[PDB]
Amino acid sequence: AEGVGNSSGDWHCDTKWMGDHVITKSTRTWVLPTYGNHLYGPINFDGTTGSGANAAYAGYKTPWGYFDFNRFHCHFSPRDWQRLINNHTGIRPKGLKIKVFNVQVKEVTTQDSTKTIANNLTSTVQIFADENYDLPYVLGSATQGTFPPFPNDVFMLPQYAYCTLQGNSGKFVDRSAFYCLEYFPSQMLRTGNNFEFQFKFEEVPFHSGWAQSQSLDRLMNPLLDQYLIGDYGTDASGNLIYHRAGPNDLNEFYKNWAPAPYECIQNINSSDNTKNANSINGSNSTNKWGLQGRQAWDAPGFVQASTYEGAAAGQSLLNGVLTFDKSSATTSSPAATAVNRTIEDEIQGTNNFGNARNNIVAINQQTKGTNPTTGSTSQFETMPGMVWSNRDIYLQGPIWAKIPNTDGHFHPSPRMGGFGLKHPPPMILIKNTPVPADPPTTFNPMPQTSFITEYSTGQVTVEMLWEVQKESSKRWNPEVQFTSNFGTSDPAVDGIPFGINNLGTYVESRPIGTRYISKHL
Amino acid sequence: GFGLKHPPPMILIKNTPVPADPPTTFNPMPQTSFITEYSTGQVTVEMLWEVQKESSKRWNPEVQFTSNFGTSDPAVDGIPFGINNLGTYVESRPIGTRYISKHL
Amino acid sequence: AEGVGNSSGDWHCDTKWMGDHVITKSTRTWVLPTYGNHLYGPINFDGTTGSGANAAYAGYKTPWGYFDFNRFHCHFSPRDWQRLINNHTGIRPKGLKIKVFNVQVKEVTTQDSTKTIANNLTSTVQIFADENYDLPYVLGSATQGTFPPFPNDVFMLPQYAYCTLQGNSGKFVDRSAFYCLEYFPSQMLRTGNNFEFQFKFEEVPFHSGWAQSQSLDRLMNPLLDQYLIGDYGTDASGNLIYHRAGPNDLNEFYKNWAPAPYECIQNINSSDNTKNANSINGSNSTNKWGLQGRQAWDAPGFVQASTYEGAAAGQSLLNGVLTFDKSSATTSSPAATAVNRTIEDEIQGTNNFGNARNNIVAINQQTKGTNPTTGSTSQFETMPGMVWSNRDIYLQGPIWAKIPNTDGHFHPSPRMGGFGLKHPPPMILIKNTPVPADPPTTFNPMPQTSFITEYSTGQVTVEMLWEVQKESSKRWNPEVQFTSNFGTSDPAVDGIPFGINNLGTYVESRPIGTRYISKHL
Amino acid sequence: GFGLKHPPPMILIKNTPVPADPPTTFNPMPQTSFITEYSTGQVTVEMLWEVQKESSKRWNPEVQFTSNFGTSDPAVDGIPFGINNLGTYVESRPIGTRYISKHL
Repeated sequence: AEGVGNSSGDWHCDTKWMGDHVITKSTRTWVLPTYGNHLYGPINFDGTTGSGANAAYAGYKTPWGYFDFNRFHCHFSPRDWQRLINNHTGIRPKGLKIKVFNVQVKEVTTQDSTKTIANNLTSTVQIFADENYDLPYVLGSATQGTFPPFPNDVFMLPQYAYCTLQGNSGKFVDRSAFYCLEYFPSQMLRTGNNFEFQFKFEEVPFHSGWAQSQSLDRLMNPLLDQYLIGDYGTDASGNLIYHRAGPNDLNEFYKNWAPAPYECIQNINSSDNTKNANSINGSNSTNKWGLQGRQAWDAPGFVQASTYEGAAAGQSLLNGVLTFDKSSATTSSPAATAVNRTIEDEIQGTNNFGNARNNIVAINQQTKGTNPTTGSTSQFETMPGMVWSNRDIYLQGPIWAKIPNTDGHFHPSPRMGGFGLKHPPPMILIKNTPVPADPPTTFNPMPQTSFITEYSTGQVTVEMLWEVQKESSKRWNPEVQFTSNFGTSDPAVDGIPFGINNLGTYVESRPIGTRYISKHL
Repeated sequence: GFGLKHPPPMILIKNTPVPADPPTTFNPMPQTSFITEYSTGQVTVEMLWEVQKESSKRWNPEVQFTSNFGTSDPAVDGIPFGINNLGTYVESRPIGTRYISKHL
Repeated sequence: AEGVGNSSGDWHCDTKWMGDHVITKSTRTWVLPTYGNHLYGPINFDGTTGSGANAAYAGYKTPWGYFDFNRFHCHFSPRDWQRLINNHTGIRPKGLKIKVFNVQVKEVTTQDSTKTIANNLTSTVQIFADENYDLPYVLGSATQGTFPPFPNDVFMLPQYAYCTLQGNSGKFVDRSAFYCLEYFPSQMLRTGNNFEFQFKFEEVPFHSGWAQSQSLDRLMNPLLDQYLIGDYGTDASGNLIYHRAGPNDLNEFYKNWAPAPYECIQNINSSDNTKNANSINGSNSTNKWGLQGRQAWDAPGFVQASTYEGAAAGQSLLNGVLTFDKSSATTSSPAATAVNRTIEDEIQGTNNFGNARNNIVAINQQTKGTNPTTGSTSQFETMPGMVWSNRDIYLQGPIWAKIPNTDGHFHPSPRMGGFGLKHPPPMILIKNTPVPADPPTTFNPMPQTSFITEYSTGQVTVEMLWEVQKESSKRWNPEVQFTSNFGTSDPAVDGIPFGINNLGTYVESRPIGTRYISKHL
Repeated sequence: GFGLKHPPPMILIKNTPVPADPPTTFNPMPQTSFITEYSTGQVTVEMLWEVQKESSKRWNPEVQFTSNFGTSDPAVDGIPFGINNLGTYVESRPIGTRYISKHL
């Protein structure tokens, strides 16, 4: 609204702990290139070559671009995260505000000698938030493009594309869709204008932030013995023999609850070289689920315990655990020293080890002459009276995901992590309006393909409102908490962990989960 | 369809018995001889339905249910979804409810 | 509503002349058979045999039946009609009421020895009037089935069928329609019930009931001569010569208005045998208009003067004039003595004789050496500044017709006669509900085809409200009027004209038009 | 379409001339030398339409406009009624307004 000289907004970054709720606020700077020369392309990859038939897709490209702010480390700093996870046992989102301002548009002029960048005063950007969820929602796929961890750096908004249904060999069909984005109302921003937006989340259950100090197989008073009786075998004559379950053997007890379902996942030992087999194929050893005549990876799949206390060090599941990069990088095949590989030991109480494959069930019907025989099961799914714990929310992982709109869903939670939502925060799209190059003198009915090269930039702020649970636990001895144990670091090379290294990049040392507090089942 | 805890109740009907002429003297047994009869009448049913009308912004036109049959001889089959030659009513092809594309 | 003993209505027949408006009222008795055993058939006739390819049709039959009250002689009597057309110069409908009552249902029982008819007390008829014009409207086709002229006789309601679009050889196509009539709300009538209905017409122009005593070619003061000048030819040198139109020749005058358009119609002399050619073919000599690859008769077509004063007696157009029967009869090819053949002499002022073919127009462009040449035209259509008069409404002809619902129409009036209407009186349908015969003991999922034979009967009354114009004309000498000139009649044979003959039939002697009053252009 | 006595008026636009540097001394002739320029901007149009919704009691299903194209290669034509490979917008087939059967 206000003229060129006045500023349309000011920097705000703070986190204040008010009580049962906390408010985080942050501001960053972005840059928006002009994508595709203002053209919608179709895109496809047929399964004829390269990866294979399972990789086929079909969809469109768009000149528009969008903000993806969904990860935790956008809204917290390694210190403030620590402050959260040691004291507080749960968190859920409440509402959020988002504002973009101080837009300015610049124009590039190439002489082939050098490039010239001259600030254009009159030109606009188009921005709108989609309330009705009419566009395909591409957030929640854990793609790159999210805000940088560290507030100083400048990031580049990603292009917006989507995948529709496909026939064989990646061709369109009747059900296929095409979404013209200019058909949506928007708001044109010129320097001196600002875009404000408001949202409030639906009610969701607190994420459990406590590690658990008991197990299911021991829920019992170890000094006593049950009043239920159980069958210890048969006599040599065929009579039935009874036995009572005492403290001498605690595996006999009849028990009320059962552990989680599972699907056997192959195990792999990251640190210890001598455990793994030689030259296993990652693609052929992975659990898959097929759909529509083709089959895609199932990963991570339903959560399983990576390792249990007492197991060999470095034990882990194959593609069953999330993995992150020390710092944002485009490398396709990073080295092992550049990756943070999470492990789940906090759920080992309820959830079985992934590859254990212990469960046993009876495969035949006894009678005179035939002995009862049992066998292990490679997959064991849900039945009444089971309990399980969801995967943890890492500092580096996604905040939420959009529950697909379908007839039915079973205990919706994202298998990667976070809060499943019916209505998630809407997706905010932006583009910079086209400015045509000088037209010819005479009338040409064709459309105009020649444009002035330009890009935009500005600031964006995001304000989150979080709701936390503070607890009182009466255990006597001190709990474990998250602390920084690194011995020393040379500023000539790596700098401080969780701090800018020598070359100016920001590095995230080690992954951080939320369960450090022991709480009994 | 719709699973229901309490569905519409089940409505039962019968036509009361009319006994045939009894014997003169008292017989304690029950009476098995009846007058043959049947009943008839009309019944009406009034349903109230709740629907959702939508707004989808896709650009290109959706598929919809249309009648493509080329031609029909009234000497044999009559019009599809219409009474054929012999007076029977014929339902040509099955009809589902999902013709509108909506993204996941 | 009331019980069996009381009567549901009483007889009303009267005509009262109140003023500028008149009210007619009448009551008749009907009988409704059970059609088609309560079944919808399809019906078609392919053009392979018999008449030819032009006769093909496709449609459905229905158990329903309907009242057609549209003709004039239902609502008037030959006396009351006379009273109308001599005094009054115009009439239009205003509104109407219709009521049906005293229904009673009877059942036939055949022993093969004899038939037994026993009154059923409990059974109903279904009747509804269609407001929204959803059904095909089959009135206005001048089909039989209308109420009898004479109130004593009992008539039989016609079955209801309709014709949809057709492919080649009389087959259905995509656009074809099927109308289930039970899908309409109705009213069940049992003895002691009555059905009442109310309607009011749209505004329409009075029908002109006057014959015209002038002509177009003489609109002029015969004693004078015009101040306009006109070209009488050219000199021998090529100069132009002028002439003024005087009383000596009145065909020269420049004139403001022009007579009606026409299409040449073949002439035929009904009474005089010696005029007509031998063995002409009626089908091949008739004007036709083709549609949808086939061609149907155009008759009567736009009105033309049957004969003009001075022409030979018995002169008439071929299929250009309506024709009626002395009495209702089913004969396919009646004798000439049984038919009333109307003639149009009252319009001879504006409308040209049908077969005259007088008009002349110039076919070439003159110059030195070439003489101007002209030729007669066999068809001459509308141009600005024309006047014409519509066909007369006979006592025996239809009252109204429904203007088809289309983008455009030119001066809608029915070519047969009467009042064109956007919304005509709705069509009233009735059927007698089915009563099933004794079912089998065990359950059969099939539908039940076995019914009890029955028919219904009762009375129906119709009350019309008409609006008339009474006039004042100052001509001195007495006008012609409609009078009964028949010399004598033997009651042993024909009885009185317009009265029941020997055998009990009602006979309508001669056709009666509405234009007996002379009124100048 | 719709014939009109008074149609929507015709909206005209031009960009005013800016003269190039004049000579020093006075020249009574008019000035033919101008600065080359062009203009651009946005325009919006808001229409208000009046429609008729109907009730027809025919039993069997009507024909309606649906998209029957079997398949399309995004490498060439893209989706019908959608941008093809090269960025142009293509209108597949003509569309009239009469799909509803209604008796004369």
